[PDB]
Parts: sequence; structure tokens; C-alpha cells
Amino acid sequence: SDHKFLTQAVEEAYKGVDCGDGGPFGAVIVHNNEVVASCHNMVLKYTDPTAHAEVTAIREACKKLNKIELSECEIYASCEPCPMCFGAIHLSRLKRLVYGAKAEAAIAIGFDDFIADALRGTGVYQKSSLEIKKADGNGAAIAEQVFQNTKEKFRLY
Amino acid sequence: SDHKFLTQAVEEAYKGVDCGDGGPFGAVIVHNNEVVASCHNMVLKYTDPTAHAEVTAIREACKKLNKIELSECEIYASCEPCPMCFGAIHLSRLKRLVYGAKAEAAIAIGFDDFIADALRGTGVYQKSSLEIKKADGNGAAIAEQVFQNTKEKFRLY
Ligand SMILES: CO[C@@H]1[C@H](O)[C@@H](CO)O[C@H]1n1cnc2c(=O)[nH]c(=O)[nH]c21
Ligand SMILES: CO[C@@H]1[C@H](O)[C@@H](CO)O[C@H]1n1cnc2c(=O)[nH]c(=O)[nH]c21
Ligand code: NA
Ligand SMILES: [Zn+2]
Ligand SMILES: [Zn+2]
Repeated sequence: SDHKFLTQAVEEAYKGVDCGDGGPFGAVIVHNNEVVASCHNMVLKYTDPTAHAEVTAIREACKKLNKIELSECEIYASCEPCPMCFGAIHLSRLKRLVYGAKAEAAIAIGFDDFIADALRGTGVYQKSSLEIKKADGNGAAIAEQVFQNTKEKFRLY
Repeated sequence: SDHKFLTQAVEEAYKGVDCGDGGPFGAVIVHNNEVVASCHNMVLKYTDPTAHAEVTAIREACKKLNKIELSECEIYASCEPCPMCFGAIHLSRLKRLVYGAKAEAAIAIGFDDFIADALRGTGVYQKSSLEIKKADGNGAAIAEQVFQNTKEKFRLY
């Protein structure tokens, strides 16, 4: 299950950067193995710097389920969510987060050094008790290669 | 000019609570004394937990200026922005943030303890660069009074 949905997020990243919607980032929100939302970064398409893949997926899933909490759903991110996106995941009350690549893989291709303290447990004020799983092995390697692969295909933002 | 725009953000908070759009939070984005956006929390109206006042103001200002960065603009928040909102403020490259009430004022009336380390200067992985001003005197009094005046005028989220 984890491998399938992380793969779907990676494919969303590739698709979004291929059609010019935004950067190579994907996010899939799932409710008991039923995909509620499958989105990618829409910053360029929407002219919205908040339209990251995770925030877009949360918005879509919440309007689809007609409620502002997703306590029965889990989110799969192709890359480690940024501070804004992790805050949005916290506010969404999503019960589990699985992400593929570490943020350093995205920083390596010139992206801003923007890492969520609450995700890595390095904060004084912001804490998290959300279940967080960093993928390993297969899906992790594939997700880390995304930034070196999608790199001549978009301009940084 | 700070007091005027902070008071406008507080007025937005009151209006949003009256409308039932969301909670008592407002945000005003300006460009050299010209209001670019004036928003309040729209979580209940939009069925969107990311639709905080600050995120909504950022979206609307970026739509108005036809770009994803607001380096020439400043933001006034009625209350101390949450981690998600401070991350959005960082991504939007706003040059200055002026906030009225400390987050403890919102916590005292039933909101979650959800405080941004980067705003208070305790961040390790996330480090802010923008100028930050906490309101004093009459602006602080107004922004703090917002939560005492709106208690049980809205549904908590
Ligand atoms: C990586 O890095 C980067 C930098 O820092 C900035 C840019 O501007 O942000 C980030 N990003 C982007 N895109 C995205 C999504 O989609 N999601 C999330 O989470 N994040 C993100
Ligand atoms: C304060 O407290 C609270 C809790 O914690 C959570 C909820 O759930 O968040 C927060 N909030 C709300 N609303 C809002 C806006 O509008 N803006 C911002 O910033 N923030 C916010
Ligand atoms: Na408005
Ligand atoms: Zn993000
Ligand atoms: Zn917020």
C-alpha cells in the first residue's frame, strides 16, 4: 500500500512538472486505501505560492469529503513537506504522513533551504505527535532521483 | 500607518466572525500604503483548513499583482501567524510582518497551541529573514480584545 501511493505521488510530481503546473512535487491523500485526492504542485498554474502539492491535495480532499478534518485519511508526499505544508498537514488532522525523498534532495537542485522544524523534532514551540514515516529502499530511491530527473524541465521558484 | 492597517485586519476578523466565514482572524497586505488585499479566516466558508486569514490574503494579493512573490508588500495580521501561515509568508517573500496579538490570546479562548518557532526566533531548520513587529499599546489592546469579544460567537476549528 505504502509503495503504491508513494509511487502515485512520484508520478504526480513528474506529470505536474511535465505539463508546467509547477515543481516536481506530488501528494496523494488516501482514505482506507481509497484515493481521495491526487495532486501536484500548482504554484505556476495558479499563480499561488501556497499551492504546493500537499496543500492542493488537502484542499481537494476536504472539499470532496465536505469537512475540514481528515483524521481518517493519510497523506503520501513525494518529497519531505515544507514548514507551510507540514503546518497544513497538522491543521488538517491527517493521521499519518509518508514521504519519499528528504528535503536535501530538493535543495540540491537549487531549491530554498526551507525545512520544517516540527517534522524533524527540532522545535521549542511547535511539536507534532503525527505518525511520520520516511520511506526506505525502492520508493525512496525513486523519489530521490526525481529532482535530478525533472531538473532541466522547469525553472525554480 | 501601522495602526491603521492593523486595525483593518482586526475589523476583518470581526467581520469574518459575524459572517460565519471562520474564526476571529484577519490579514491585510499593503504595497506602500495601498491595500492590496484585505481578508479574514475562511475555513468554514471554503471548507478548507488551509484558508487562514494570512494564506487567503497571500492568495488574493498574488492574484491581484499577477505574480507569486510579494517582495514589495507588507502584511498585517490581527493575531500572531501560525506555523503554516508563517511558512506561507516566507514563501511569498513579503518584506515585513506586523502582528497584533500574541498566539496565547487565541489559545486562551480554546484554539490549539500551534506556534511558529521561526517567528519567535527559536527555529533551527527554518530561519526567518523578514522584519517582524509585534504591536504595542492601542493596537495590542485592540488585537487582544478581539478574542474576548468574539468568545462563543463562532464555531471552533
Ligand atoms: C523544496 O523546497 C522548496 C523551496 O524551499 C521552496 C520553493 O519556493 O518551497 C519548497 N517547495 C517547492 N514546491 C514545494 C511543494 O510542492 N511541496 C512542499 O512541501 N514544498 C515545496
Ligand atoms: C490560533 O490558533 C489556531 C489553532 O491553533 C489552530 C486552529 O485549528 O490555528 C490557529 N488558527 C486558527 N485560525 C487561524 C488564522 O486565521 N490564521 C492563523 O495564522 N492561525 C489560525
Ligand atoms: Na476582502
Ligand atoms: Zn510545502
Ligand atoms: Zn495560520
